[PDB]
Amino acid sequence: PPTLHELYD
Amino acid sequence: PPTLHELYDL
Amino acid sequence: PPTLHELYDL
Amino acid sequence: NTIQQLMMILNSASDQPSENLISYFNNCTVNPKESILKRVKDIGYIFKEKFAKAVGQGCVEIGSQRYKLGVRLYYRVMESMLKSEEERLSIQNFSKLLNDNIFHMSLLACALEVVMATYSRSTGTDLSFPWILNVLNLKAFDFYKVIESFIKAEGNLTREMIKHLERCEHRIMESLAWLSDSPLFDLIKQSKDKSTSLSLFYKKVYRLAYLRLNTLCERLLSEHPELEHIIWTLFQHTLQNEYELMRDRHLDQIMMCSMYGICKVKNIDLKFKIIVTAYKDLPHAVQETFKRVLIKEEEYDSIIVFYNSVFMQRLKTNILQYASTRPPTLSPIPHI
Amino acid sequence: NTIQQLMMILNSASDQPSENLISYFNNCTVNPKESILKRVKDIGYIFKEKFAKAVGQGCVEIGSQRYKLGVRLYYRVMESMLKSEEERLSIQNFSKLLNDNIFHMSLLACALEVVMATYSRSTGTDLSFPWILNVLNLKAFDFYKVIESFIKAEGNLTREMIKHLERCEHRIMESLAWLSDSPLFDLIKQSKDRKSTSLSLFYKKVYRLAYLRLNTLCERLLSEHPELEHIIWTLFQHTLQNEYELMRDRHLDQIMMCSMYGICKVKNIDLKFKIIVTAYKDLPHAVQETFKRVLIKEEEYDSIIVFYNSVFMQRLKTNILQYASTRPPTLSPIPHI
Repeated sequence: PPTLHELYD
Repeated sequence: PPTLHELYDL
Repeated sequence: PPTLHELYDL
Repeated sequence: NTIQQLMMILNSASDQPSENLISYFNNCTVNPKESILKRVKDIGYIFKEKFAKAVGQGCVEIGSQRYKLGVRLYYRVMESMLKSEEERLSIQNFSKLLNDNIFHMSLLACALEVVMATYSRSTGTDLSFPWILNVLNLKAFDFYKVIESFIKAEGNLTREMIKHLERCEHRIMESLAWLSDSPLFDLIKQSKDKSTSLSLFYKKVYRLAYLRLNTLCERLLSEHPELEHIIWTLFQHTLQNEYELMRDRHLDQIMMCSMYGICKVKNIDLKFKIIVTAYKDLPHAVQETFKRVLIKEEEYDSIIVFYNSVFMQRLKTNILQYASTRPPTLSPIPHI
Repeated sequence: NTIQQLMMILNSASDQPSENLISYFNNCTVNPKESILKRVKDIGYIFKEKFAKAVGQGCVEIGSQRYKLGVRLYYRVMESMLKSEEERLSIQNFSKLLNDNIFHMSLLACALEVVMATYSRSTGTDLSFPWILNVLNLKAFDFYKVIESFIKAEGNLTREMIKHLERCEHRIMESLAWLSDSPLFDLIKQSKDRKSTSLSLFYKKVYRLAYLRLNTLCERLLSEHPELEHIIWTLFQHTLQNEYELMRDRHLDQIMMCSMYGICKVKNIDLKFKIIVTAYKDLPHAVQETFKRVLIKEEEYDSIIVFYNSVFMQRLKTNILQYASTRPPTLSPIPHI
């Protein structure tokens, strides 16, 4: 994945 | 259940 | 006077 | 069996140890009898005053009587546990156990819990778990040690009482035992720098953790059956090797972050909103568990902020291993 | 140092742990702060009620204030002790110690002892040692562990306070630590069946006390047989180390006198128990009950001669015969200072 971060909420 | 000896490291 | 570690087997 | 049957037994029971119990005390290398009698008396002072503070100043004598029922249950179960231990090992080797203030406080707290929870079902004020821990200055992890043995020792417990104590055990396993004041962390450190009790505890945590993971995976990841074992592997390694992430946090938070992390590296679309919505369906799940999660100091925020800032901080490189050419060796499934 | 100086310090002191103390707590792997605060509050319940039982129902508030002074001394000494421990080891490794209920109860009991003994000198009901042990459900052996460290930690104790705590220590070493309810026996068993720095420390203190008392009696009684002291010490020492069950619910001095008496018998030197016993009563804190009332079996008490003949000898007959043997055992080193 480009990022493991959750970009929501 | 385990023994009291086990639960108390005895 | 001994250390507290000695007195408490630590 | 019924509430009334147990309560009749306790109302008929003696306030003092039986001759059998006294026999056990007298066979110890260090005689615990006086410590045990005085501890019961002293805790009586504390209990009745804290009970009156909680329920009303006119309730001191009711509190005294409820304490007495607790003590009677404590002596009954103590004798039963000792009989069982002697039978199982074919010897009395009880001095270290019976002179352990923490064993006695945990057993008495468990007896008092059965009493408090039974009265708190009926009536005003709820004195059910964890109230008794604060009353007695007893840590959750210590209380945990006696629960299974207590259940086995008192054959007159109702199904509802047993279920309650099992619920208490689960709350301890999932969060209370992991608070910063918990003896658990010194036990982990002692082992990491060894403990049969540490092993037993972890075995029980793994089973609870896995069962909860399985329920979520069967609802969310039906299409991707391979994921559960991999998520379990991250989850289990995190509990074993990155236990500081559990400090002042909750088993289920680590669970949901493990689920999110693995799916993320496996190129599978599963946002937290979806996990969280399914989570609140778990038998005893509360929303606060994902809405209010410790980040740094006294700062709390959503499970997503915890995931993005703390969980991934610590485990980013560990998670990336799962998508690499050499994924970590998968953790065994806890049986039962 | 004066009583007033110490009591002024305590009256000005905080009821709560200092910032320094809280820092020590926060640096522990397991945070002990809530346990420590709650333990102080809970024991306050117990103390003030037992104080009123002992002194009169109208004295609850006085008991409460005396308890507060003890808690203040407890925090003062705890912080001093921790500062010392950190300095000496160059590290804080305080979690196991600070989460030990028995450490706190011993330290709190010792602080309360200083307070109780100070008020009990002046006015009355005597609440001096061992009253506080019974109040707190604390064993003598556990109390013992903090005494020397407590004295070091509080530079404002009077000479009288120090002497009193040292007397408490001696009473614990000579008998209280050897009662059947004493954790000492599980510590011994653990070591005999399998190590303990605390056990070694305690024994070395007991050996010094034992020897110094033995040396006094030998100077007075056996001056024309100077070789006997070292031999009697050897029996005495080996009995304490290897036949420790003889000490259970008994007194260091009974073992001392029986060792003297037994060696003299095997070395064919007179020394009647009457002579030993008459010299014994001249020891600083010696009491007649110690040789008049000695535990034999179960809860039967009789004279020291009866103990020697039916219990002591029964256990040590073979060992004593070795001292009149062609190859006696190696003699035990004399304790340092």
